[PDB]
Amino acid sequence: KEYRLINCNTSACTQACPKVSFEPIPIHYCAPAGFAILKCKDKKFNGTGPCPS
Amino acid sequence: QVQLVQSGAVIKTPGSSVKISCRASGYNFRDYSIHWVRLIPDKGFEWIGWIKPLWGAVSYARQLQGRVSMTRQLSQDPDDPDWGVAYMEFSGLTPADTAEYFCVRRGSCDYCGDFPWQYWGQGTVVVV
Amino acid sequence: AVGIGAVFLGFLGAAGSTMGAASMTLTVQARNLLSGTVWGIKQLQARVLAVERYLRDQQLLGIWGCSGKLICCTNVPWNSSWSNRNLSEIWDNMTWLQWDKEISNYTQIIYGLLEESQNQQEKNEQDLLALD
Amino acid sequence: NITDDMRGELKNCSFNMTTELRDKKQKVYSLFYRLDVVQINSN
Amino acid sequence: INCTRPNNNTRKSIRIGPGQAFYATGDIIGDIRQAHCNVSKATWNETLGKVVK
Amino acid sequence: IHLENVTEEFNMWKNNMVEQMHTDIISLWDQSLKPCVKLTPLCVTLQCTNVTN
Ligand SMILES: *[C@@H]1O[C@H](CO)[C@@H](O[C@@H]2O[C@H](CO)[C@@H](O[C@@H]3O[C@H](CO[C@H]4O[C@H](CO)[C@@H](O)[C@H](O[C@H]5O[C@H](CO)[C@@H](O)[C@H](O)[C@@H]5O)[C@@H]4O)[C@@H](O)[C@H](O[C@H]4O[C@H](CO)[C@@H](O)[C@H](O)[C@@H]4O[C@H]4O[C@H](CO)[C@@H](O)[C@H](O)[C@@H]4O[C@H]4O[C@H](CO)[C@@H](O)[C@H](O)[C@@H]4O)[C@@H]3O)[C@H](O)[C@H]2NC(C)=O)[C@H](O)[C@H]1NC(C)=O
Ligand SMILES: *[C@@H]1O[C@H](CO)[C@@H](O[C@@H]2O[C@H](CO)[C@@H](O[C@@H]3O[C@H](CO[C@H]4O[C@H](CO)[C@@H](O)[C@H](O)[C@@H]4O)[C@@H](O)[C@H](O[C@H]4O[C@H](CO)[C@@H](O)[C@H](O)[C@@H]4O)[C@@H]3O)[C@H](O)[C@H]2NC(C)=O)[C@H](O)[C@H]1NC(C)=O
Ligand SMILES: *[C@@H]1O[C@H](CO)[C@@H](O[C@@H]2O[C@H](CO)[C@@H](O[C@@H]3O[C@H](CO)[C@@H](O)[C@H](O[C@H]4O[C@H](CO)[C@@H](O)[C@H](O)[C@@H]4O)[C@@H]3O)[C@H](O)[C@H]2NC(C)=O)[C@H](O)[C@H]1NC(C)=O
Ligand SMILES: *[C@@H]1O[C@H](CO)[C@@H](O[C@@H]2O[C@H](CO)[C@@H](O[C@@H]3O[C@H](CO[C@H]4O[C@H](CO)[C@@H](O)[C@H](O)[C@@H]4O)[C@@H](O)[C@H](O)[C@@H]3O)[C@H](O)[C@H]2NC(C)=O)[C@H](O)[C@H]1NC(C)=O
Ligand SMILES: *[C@@H]1O[C@H](CO)[C@@H](O[C@@H]2O[C@H](CO)[C@@H](O[C@@H]3O[C@H](CO)[C@@H](O)[C@H](O)[C@@H]3O)[C@H](O)[C@H]2NC(C)=O)[C@H](O)[C@H]1NC(C)=O
Ligand SMILES: *[C@@H]1O[C@H](CO)[C@@H](O[C@@H]2O[C@H](CO)[C@@H](O)[C@H](O)[C@H]2NC(C)=O)[C@H](O)[C@H]1NC(C)=O
Ligand SMILES: *[C@@H]1O[C@H](CO)[C@@H](O[C@@H]2O[C@H](CO)[C@@H](O)[C@H](O)[C@H]2NC(C)=O)[C@H](O)[C@H]1NC(C)=O
Ligand SMILES: *[C@@H]1O[C@H](CO)[C@@H](O)[C@H](O)[C@H]1NC(C)=O
Repeated sequence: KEYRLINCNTSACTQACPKVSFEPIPIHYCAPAGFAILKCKDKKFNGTGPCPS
Repeated sequence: QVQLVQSGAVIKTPGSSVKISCRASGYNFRDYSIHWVRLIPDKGFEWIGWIKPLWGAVSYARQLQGRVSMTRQLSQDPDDPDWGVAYMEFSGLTPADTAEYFCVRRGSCDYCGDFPWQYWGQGTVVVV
Repeated sequence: AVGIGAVFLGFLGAAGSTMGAASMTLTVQARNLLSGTVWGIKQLQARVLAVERYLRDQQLLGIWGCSGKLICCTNVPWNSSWSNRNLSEIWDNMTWLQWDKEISNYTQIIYGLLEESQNQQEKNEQDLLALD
Repeated sequence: NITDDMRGELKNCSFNMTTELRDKKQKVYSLFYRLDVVQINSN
Repeated sequence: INCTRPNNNTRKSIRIGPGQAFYATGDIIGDIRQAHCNVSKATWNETLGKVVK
Repeated sequence: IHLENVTEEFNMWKNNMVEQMHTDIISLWDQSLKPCVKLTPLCVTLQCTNVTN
């Protein structure tokens, strides 16, 4: 009863480096110069159509 | 965190040679110097030497030359570059050398000198 | 505790205000329009897009009468077929967002008229300083 | 059909080649032109 | 100019490693022939007459 | 900073910046694997058996 790994027939695989982690760190997306980011401050808002605030 | 872990307290004989290790963890070990200092009752502190773990360049106290020796061991892997070990072989043991030994590291601030020893080992008591 | 006028003086703080009241603060929108291993190329092309668009806008001012006045009197009459609204109703009723949709259809006529006016003004000033 | 005077433009070359598995290998053949192969020096 | 290769090749995927494919030549199906190109005699002699002129 | 008397219609479904974030996190996920170890030498015959249990 001899086996092999599954991905051998399609792709050589890459170990993750144990030094780097996978935990989420929060990104803040920022607009460059000459643009702006608007935010809907409304409460009842299905994401389509007018946002009054 | 910055951790300094020494070895246990040891009992030696006169004329012997003690080896004391100092494992350091939690920073890039190749950057900061490691100093060694001693504490004798009724004598206060006394400085022993420093070692720069990048190459191992050492400097000893003048009145301890010929007796002391300092080496280091670096971490050679791309996974744990943080830890390292310092050593101190203190030789020519006399009954006066019964003391508690500390391995220390300076701070990381900009106005920190070398001698403002921030982080301290727990100490190793040597009784001759 | 911050006050309504403080956030009025922020960036885009008068977009719902009347355009007569929004005219008091134009330098804020004009100021946050210039300054603010592979990713350096993306941020670098964003920065040069910003400065190149600012230069296009300053050139379109510069080919007209005003280089850095930020409020520019000029000498082409408003063809009243463009908007057919009264004066005090537009300076006290609408915002700028509401006005742009009213004049989006009648634009690039106005810019060509401004360039023609500036070319005529430069040749008339050339003749005036020529006979002097 | 082979004639001594004539030279074929193709050769039928068999060789060992590695596989997905580093322990195992396979005998496999291909066709090559005369201009891609040279002789290293019976067999 | 009309250039052609009258051979009917069959390629053959040979795996070298994980995700590695070497495309060899399998069997020849049909006649083993020699590739060539064709130009017309009249137009070529005409254009040589032009370039001499 | 708040912005009054304004009615901007939003749309989360034809929204951009979720397209480019889905591009960016994939590309950066790939960029955190280039210094790491390839498991090319490990595609090999395995002689497996049941764990002691
Ligand atoms: C792809 O990869 C494949 C994997 O490697 C590869 O296949 C291998 O290719 C090599 C070389 O081509 C093969 O070696 C040859 O094997 C012949 C087959 O004999 C085997 O099978 C017999 C059963 O039928 C066994 O009995 C035999 O074992 C006996 O012989 C051994 C010989 O050393 C001995 O040690 C054992 O104890 C046992 O007694 C063996 O297992 C084998 O016959 C051949 O030897 C001669 O025979 C041929 C005629 O049949 C000759 O044409 C050939 O050239 C050899 O001549 C040798 O001897 C002459 C007289 O002394 C010399 O003048 C020659 O120079 C030559 O001497 C060379 O070889 C000696 C070893 O034989 C060596 O000691 C010398 O120093 C000198 O180097 C030869 O051993 C191998 O078996 C193949 N393996 C498999 C699994 O097929 C393949 O070639 C690759 N390519 C392709 C396209 O597939
Ligand atoms: C997955 O499968 C692998 C299969 O190889 C397992 O690896 C072997 O596991 C067995 C059992 O777990 C190991 O056998 C034990 O080895 C110990 C250390 O070996 C030294 O001593 C022996 C002498 O017995 C020397 O021959 C050897 O060279 C070493 O110097 C021994 O101490 C053990 O002996 C004890 O148990 C036996 C049971 O019969 C008693 O008779 C003895 O008195 C003693 O109490 C035992 O022999 C073997 O060493 C492992 N091989 C390797 C290469 O590691 C994995 O353990 C398994 N893993 C899991 C999770 O299931
Ligand atoms: C959305 O919100 C904006 C922000 O508040 C709001 O604009 C405001 O509208 C009111 C009128 O509806 C404005 O009040 C007038 O503004 C004009 C501008 O020149 C003034 O001249 C007026 O002064 C007269 O009235 C005074 C007493 O009321 C008299 O003492 C004086 O002598 C004048 O006769 C008057 O102040 C107000 O200024 C604006 N504010 C801004 C920042 O534009 C808008 O109406 C709202 N729209 C909707 C649809 O909700
Ligand atoms: C790389 O190698 C991998 C390991 O072999 C391949 O993964 C497996 O490939 C098989 C196809 O050979 C997939 O399907 C299996 O097929 C056998 C036999 O197929 C018959 O039975 C099924 C049952 O539905 C039927 O649909 C077929 O038409 C045949 O009649 C079955 O016994 C299995 O149960 C299974 O259906 C495997 O699913 C697949 N593994 C996984 C985890 O998906 C892989 O395909 C290879 N890739 C390349 C690119 O070569
Ligand atoms: C101000 O508004 C009036 C609206 O009455 C504009 O007058 C009209 O202008 C258009 C072009 O802008 C004229 O159309 C022209 O028709 C001739 C017919 O041959 C054609 O050859 C031209 O190419 C062009 O399409 C239109 O005739 C004219 N109306 C009248 C009654 O003459 C006026 O141009 C506007 N002013 C400015 C500065 O835009
Ligand atoms: C098989 O091919 C070999 C060479 O690939 C042939 O050997 C020589 O081929 C050249 C031209 O390809 C001829 O000019 C030589 O006369 C050939 N040598 C001999 C001794 O005749 C070989 O003839 C081909 N056929 C066979 C049956 O081996
Ligand atoms: C190159 O090939 C083309 C085919 O694509 C030939 O063009 C045709 O030739 C036949 C003669 O057998 C004429 O009946 C067709 O009318 C041609 N078609 C076109 C679109 O021209 C062409 O003659 C060949 N050239 C040479 C020099 O042989
Ligand atoms: C602007 O002109 C177009 C025709 O070119 C017309 O369809 C559109 O309704 C006009 N816009 C307004 C606000 O009148």
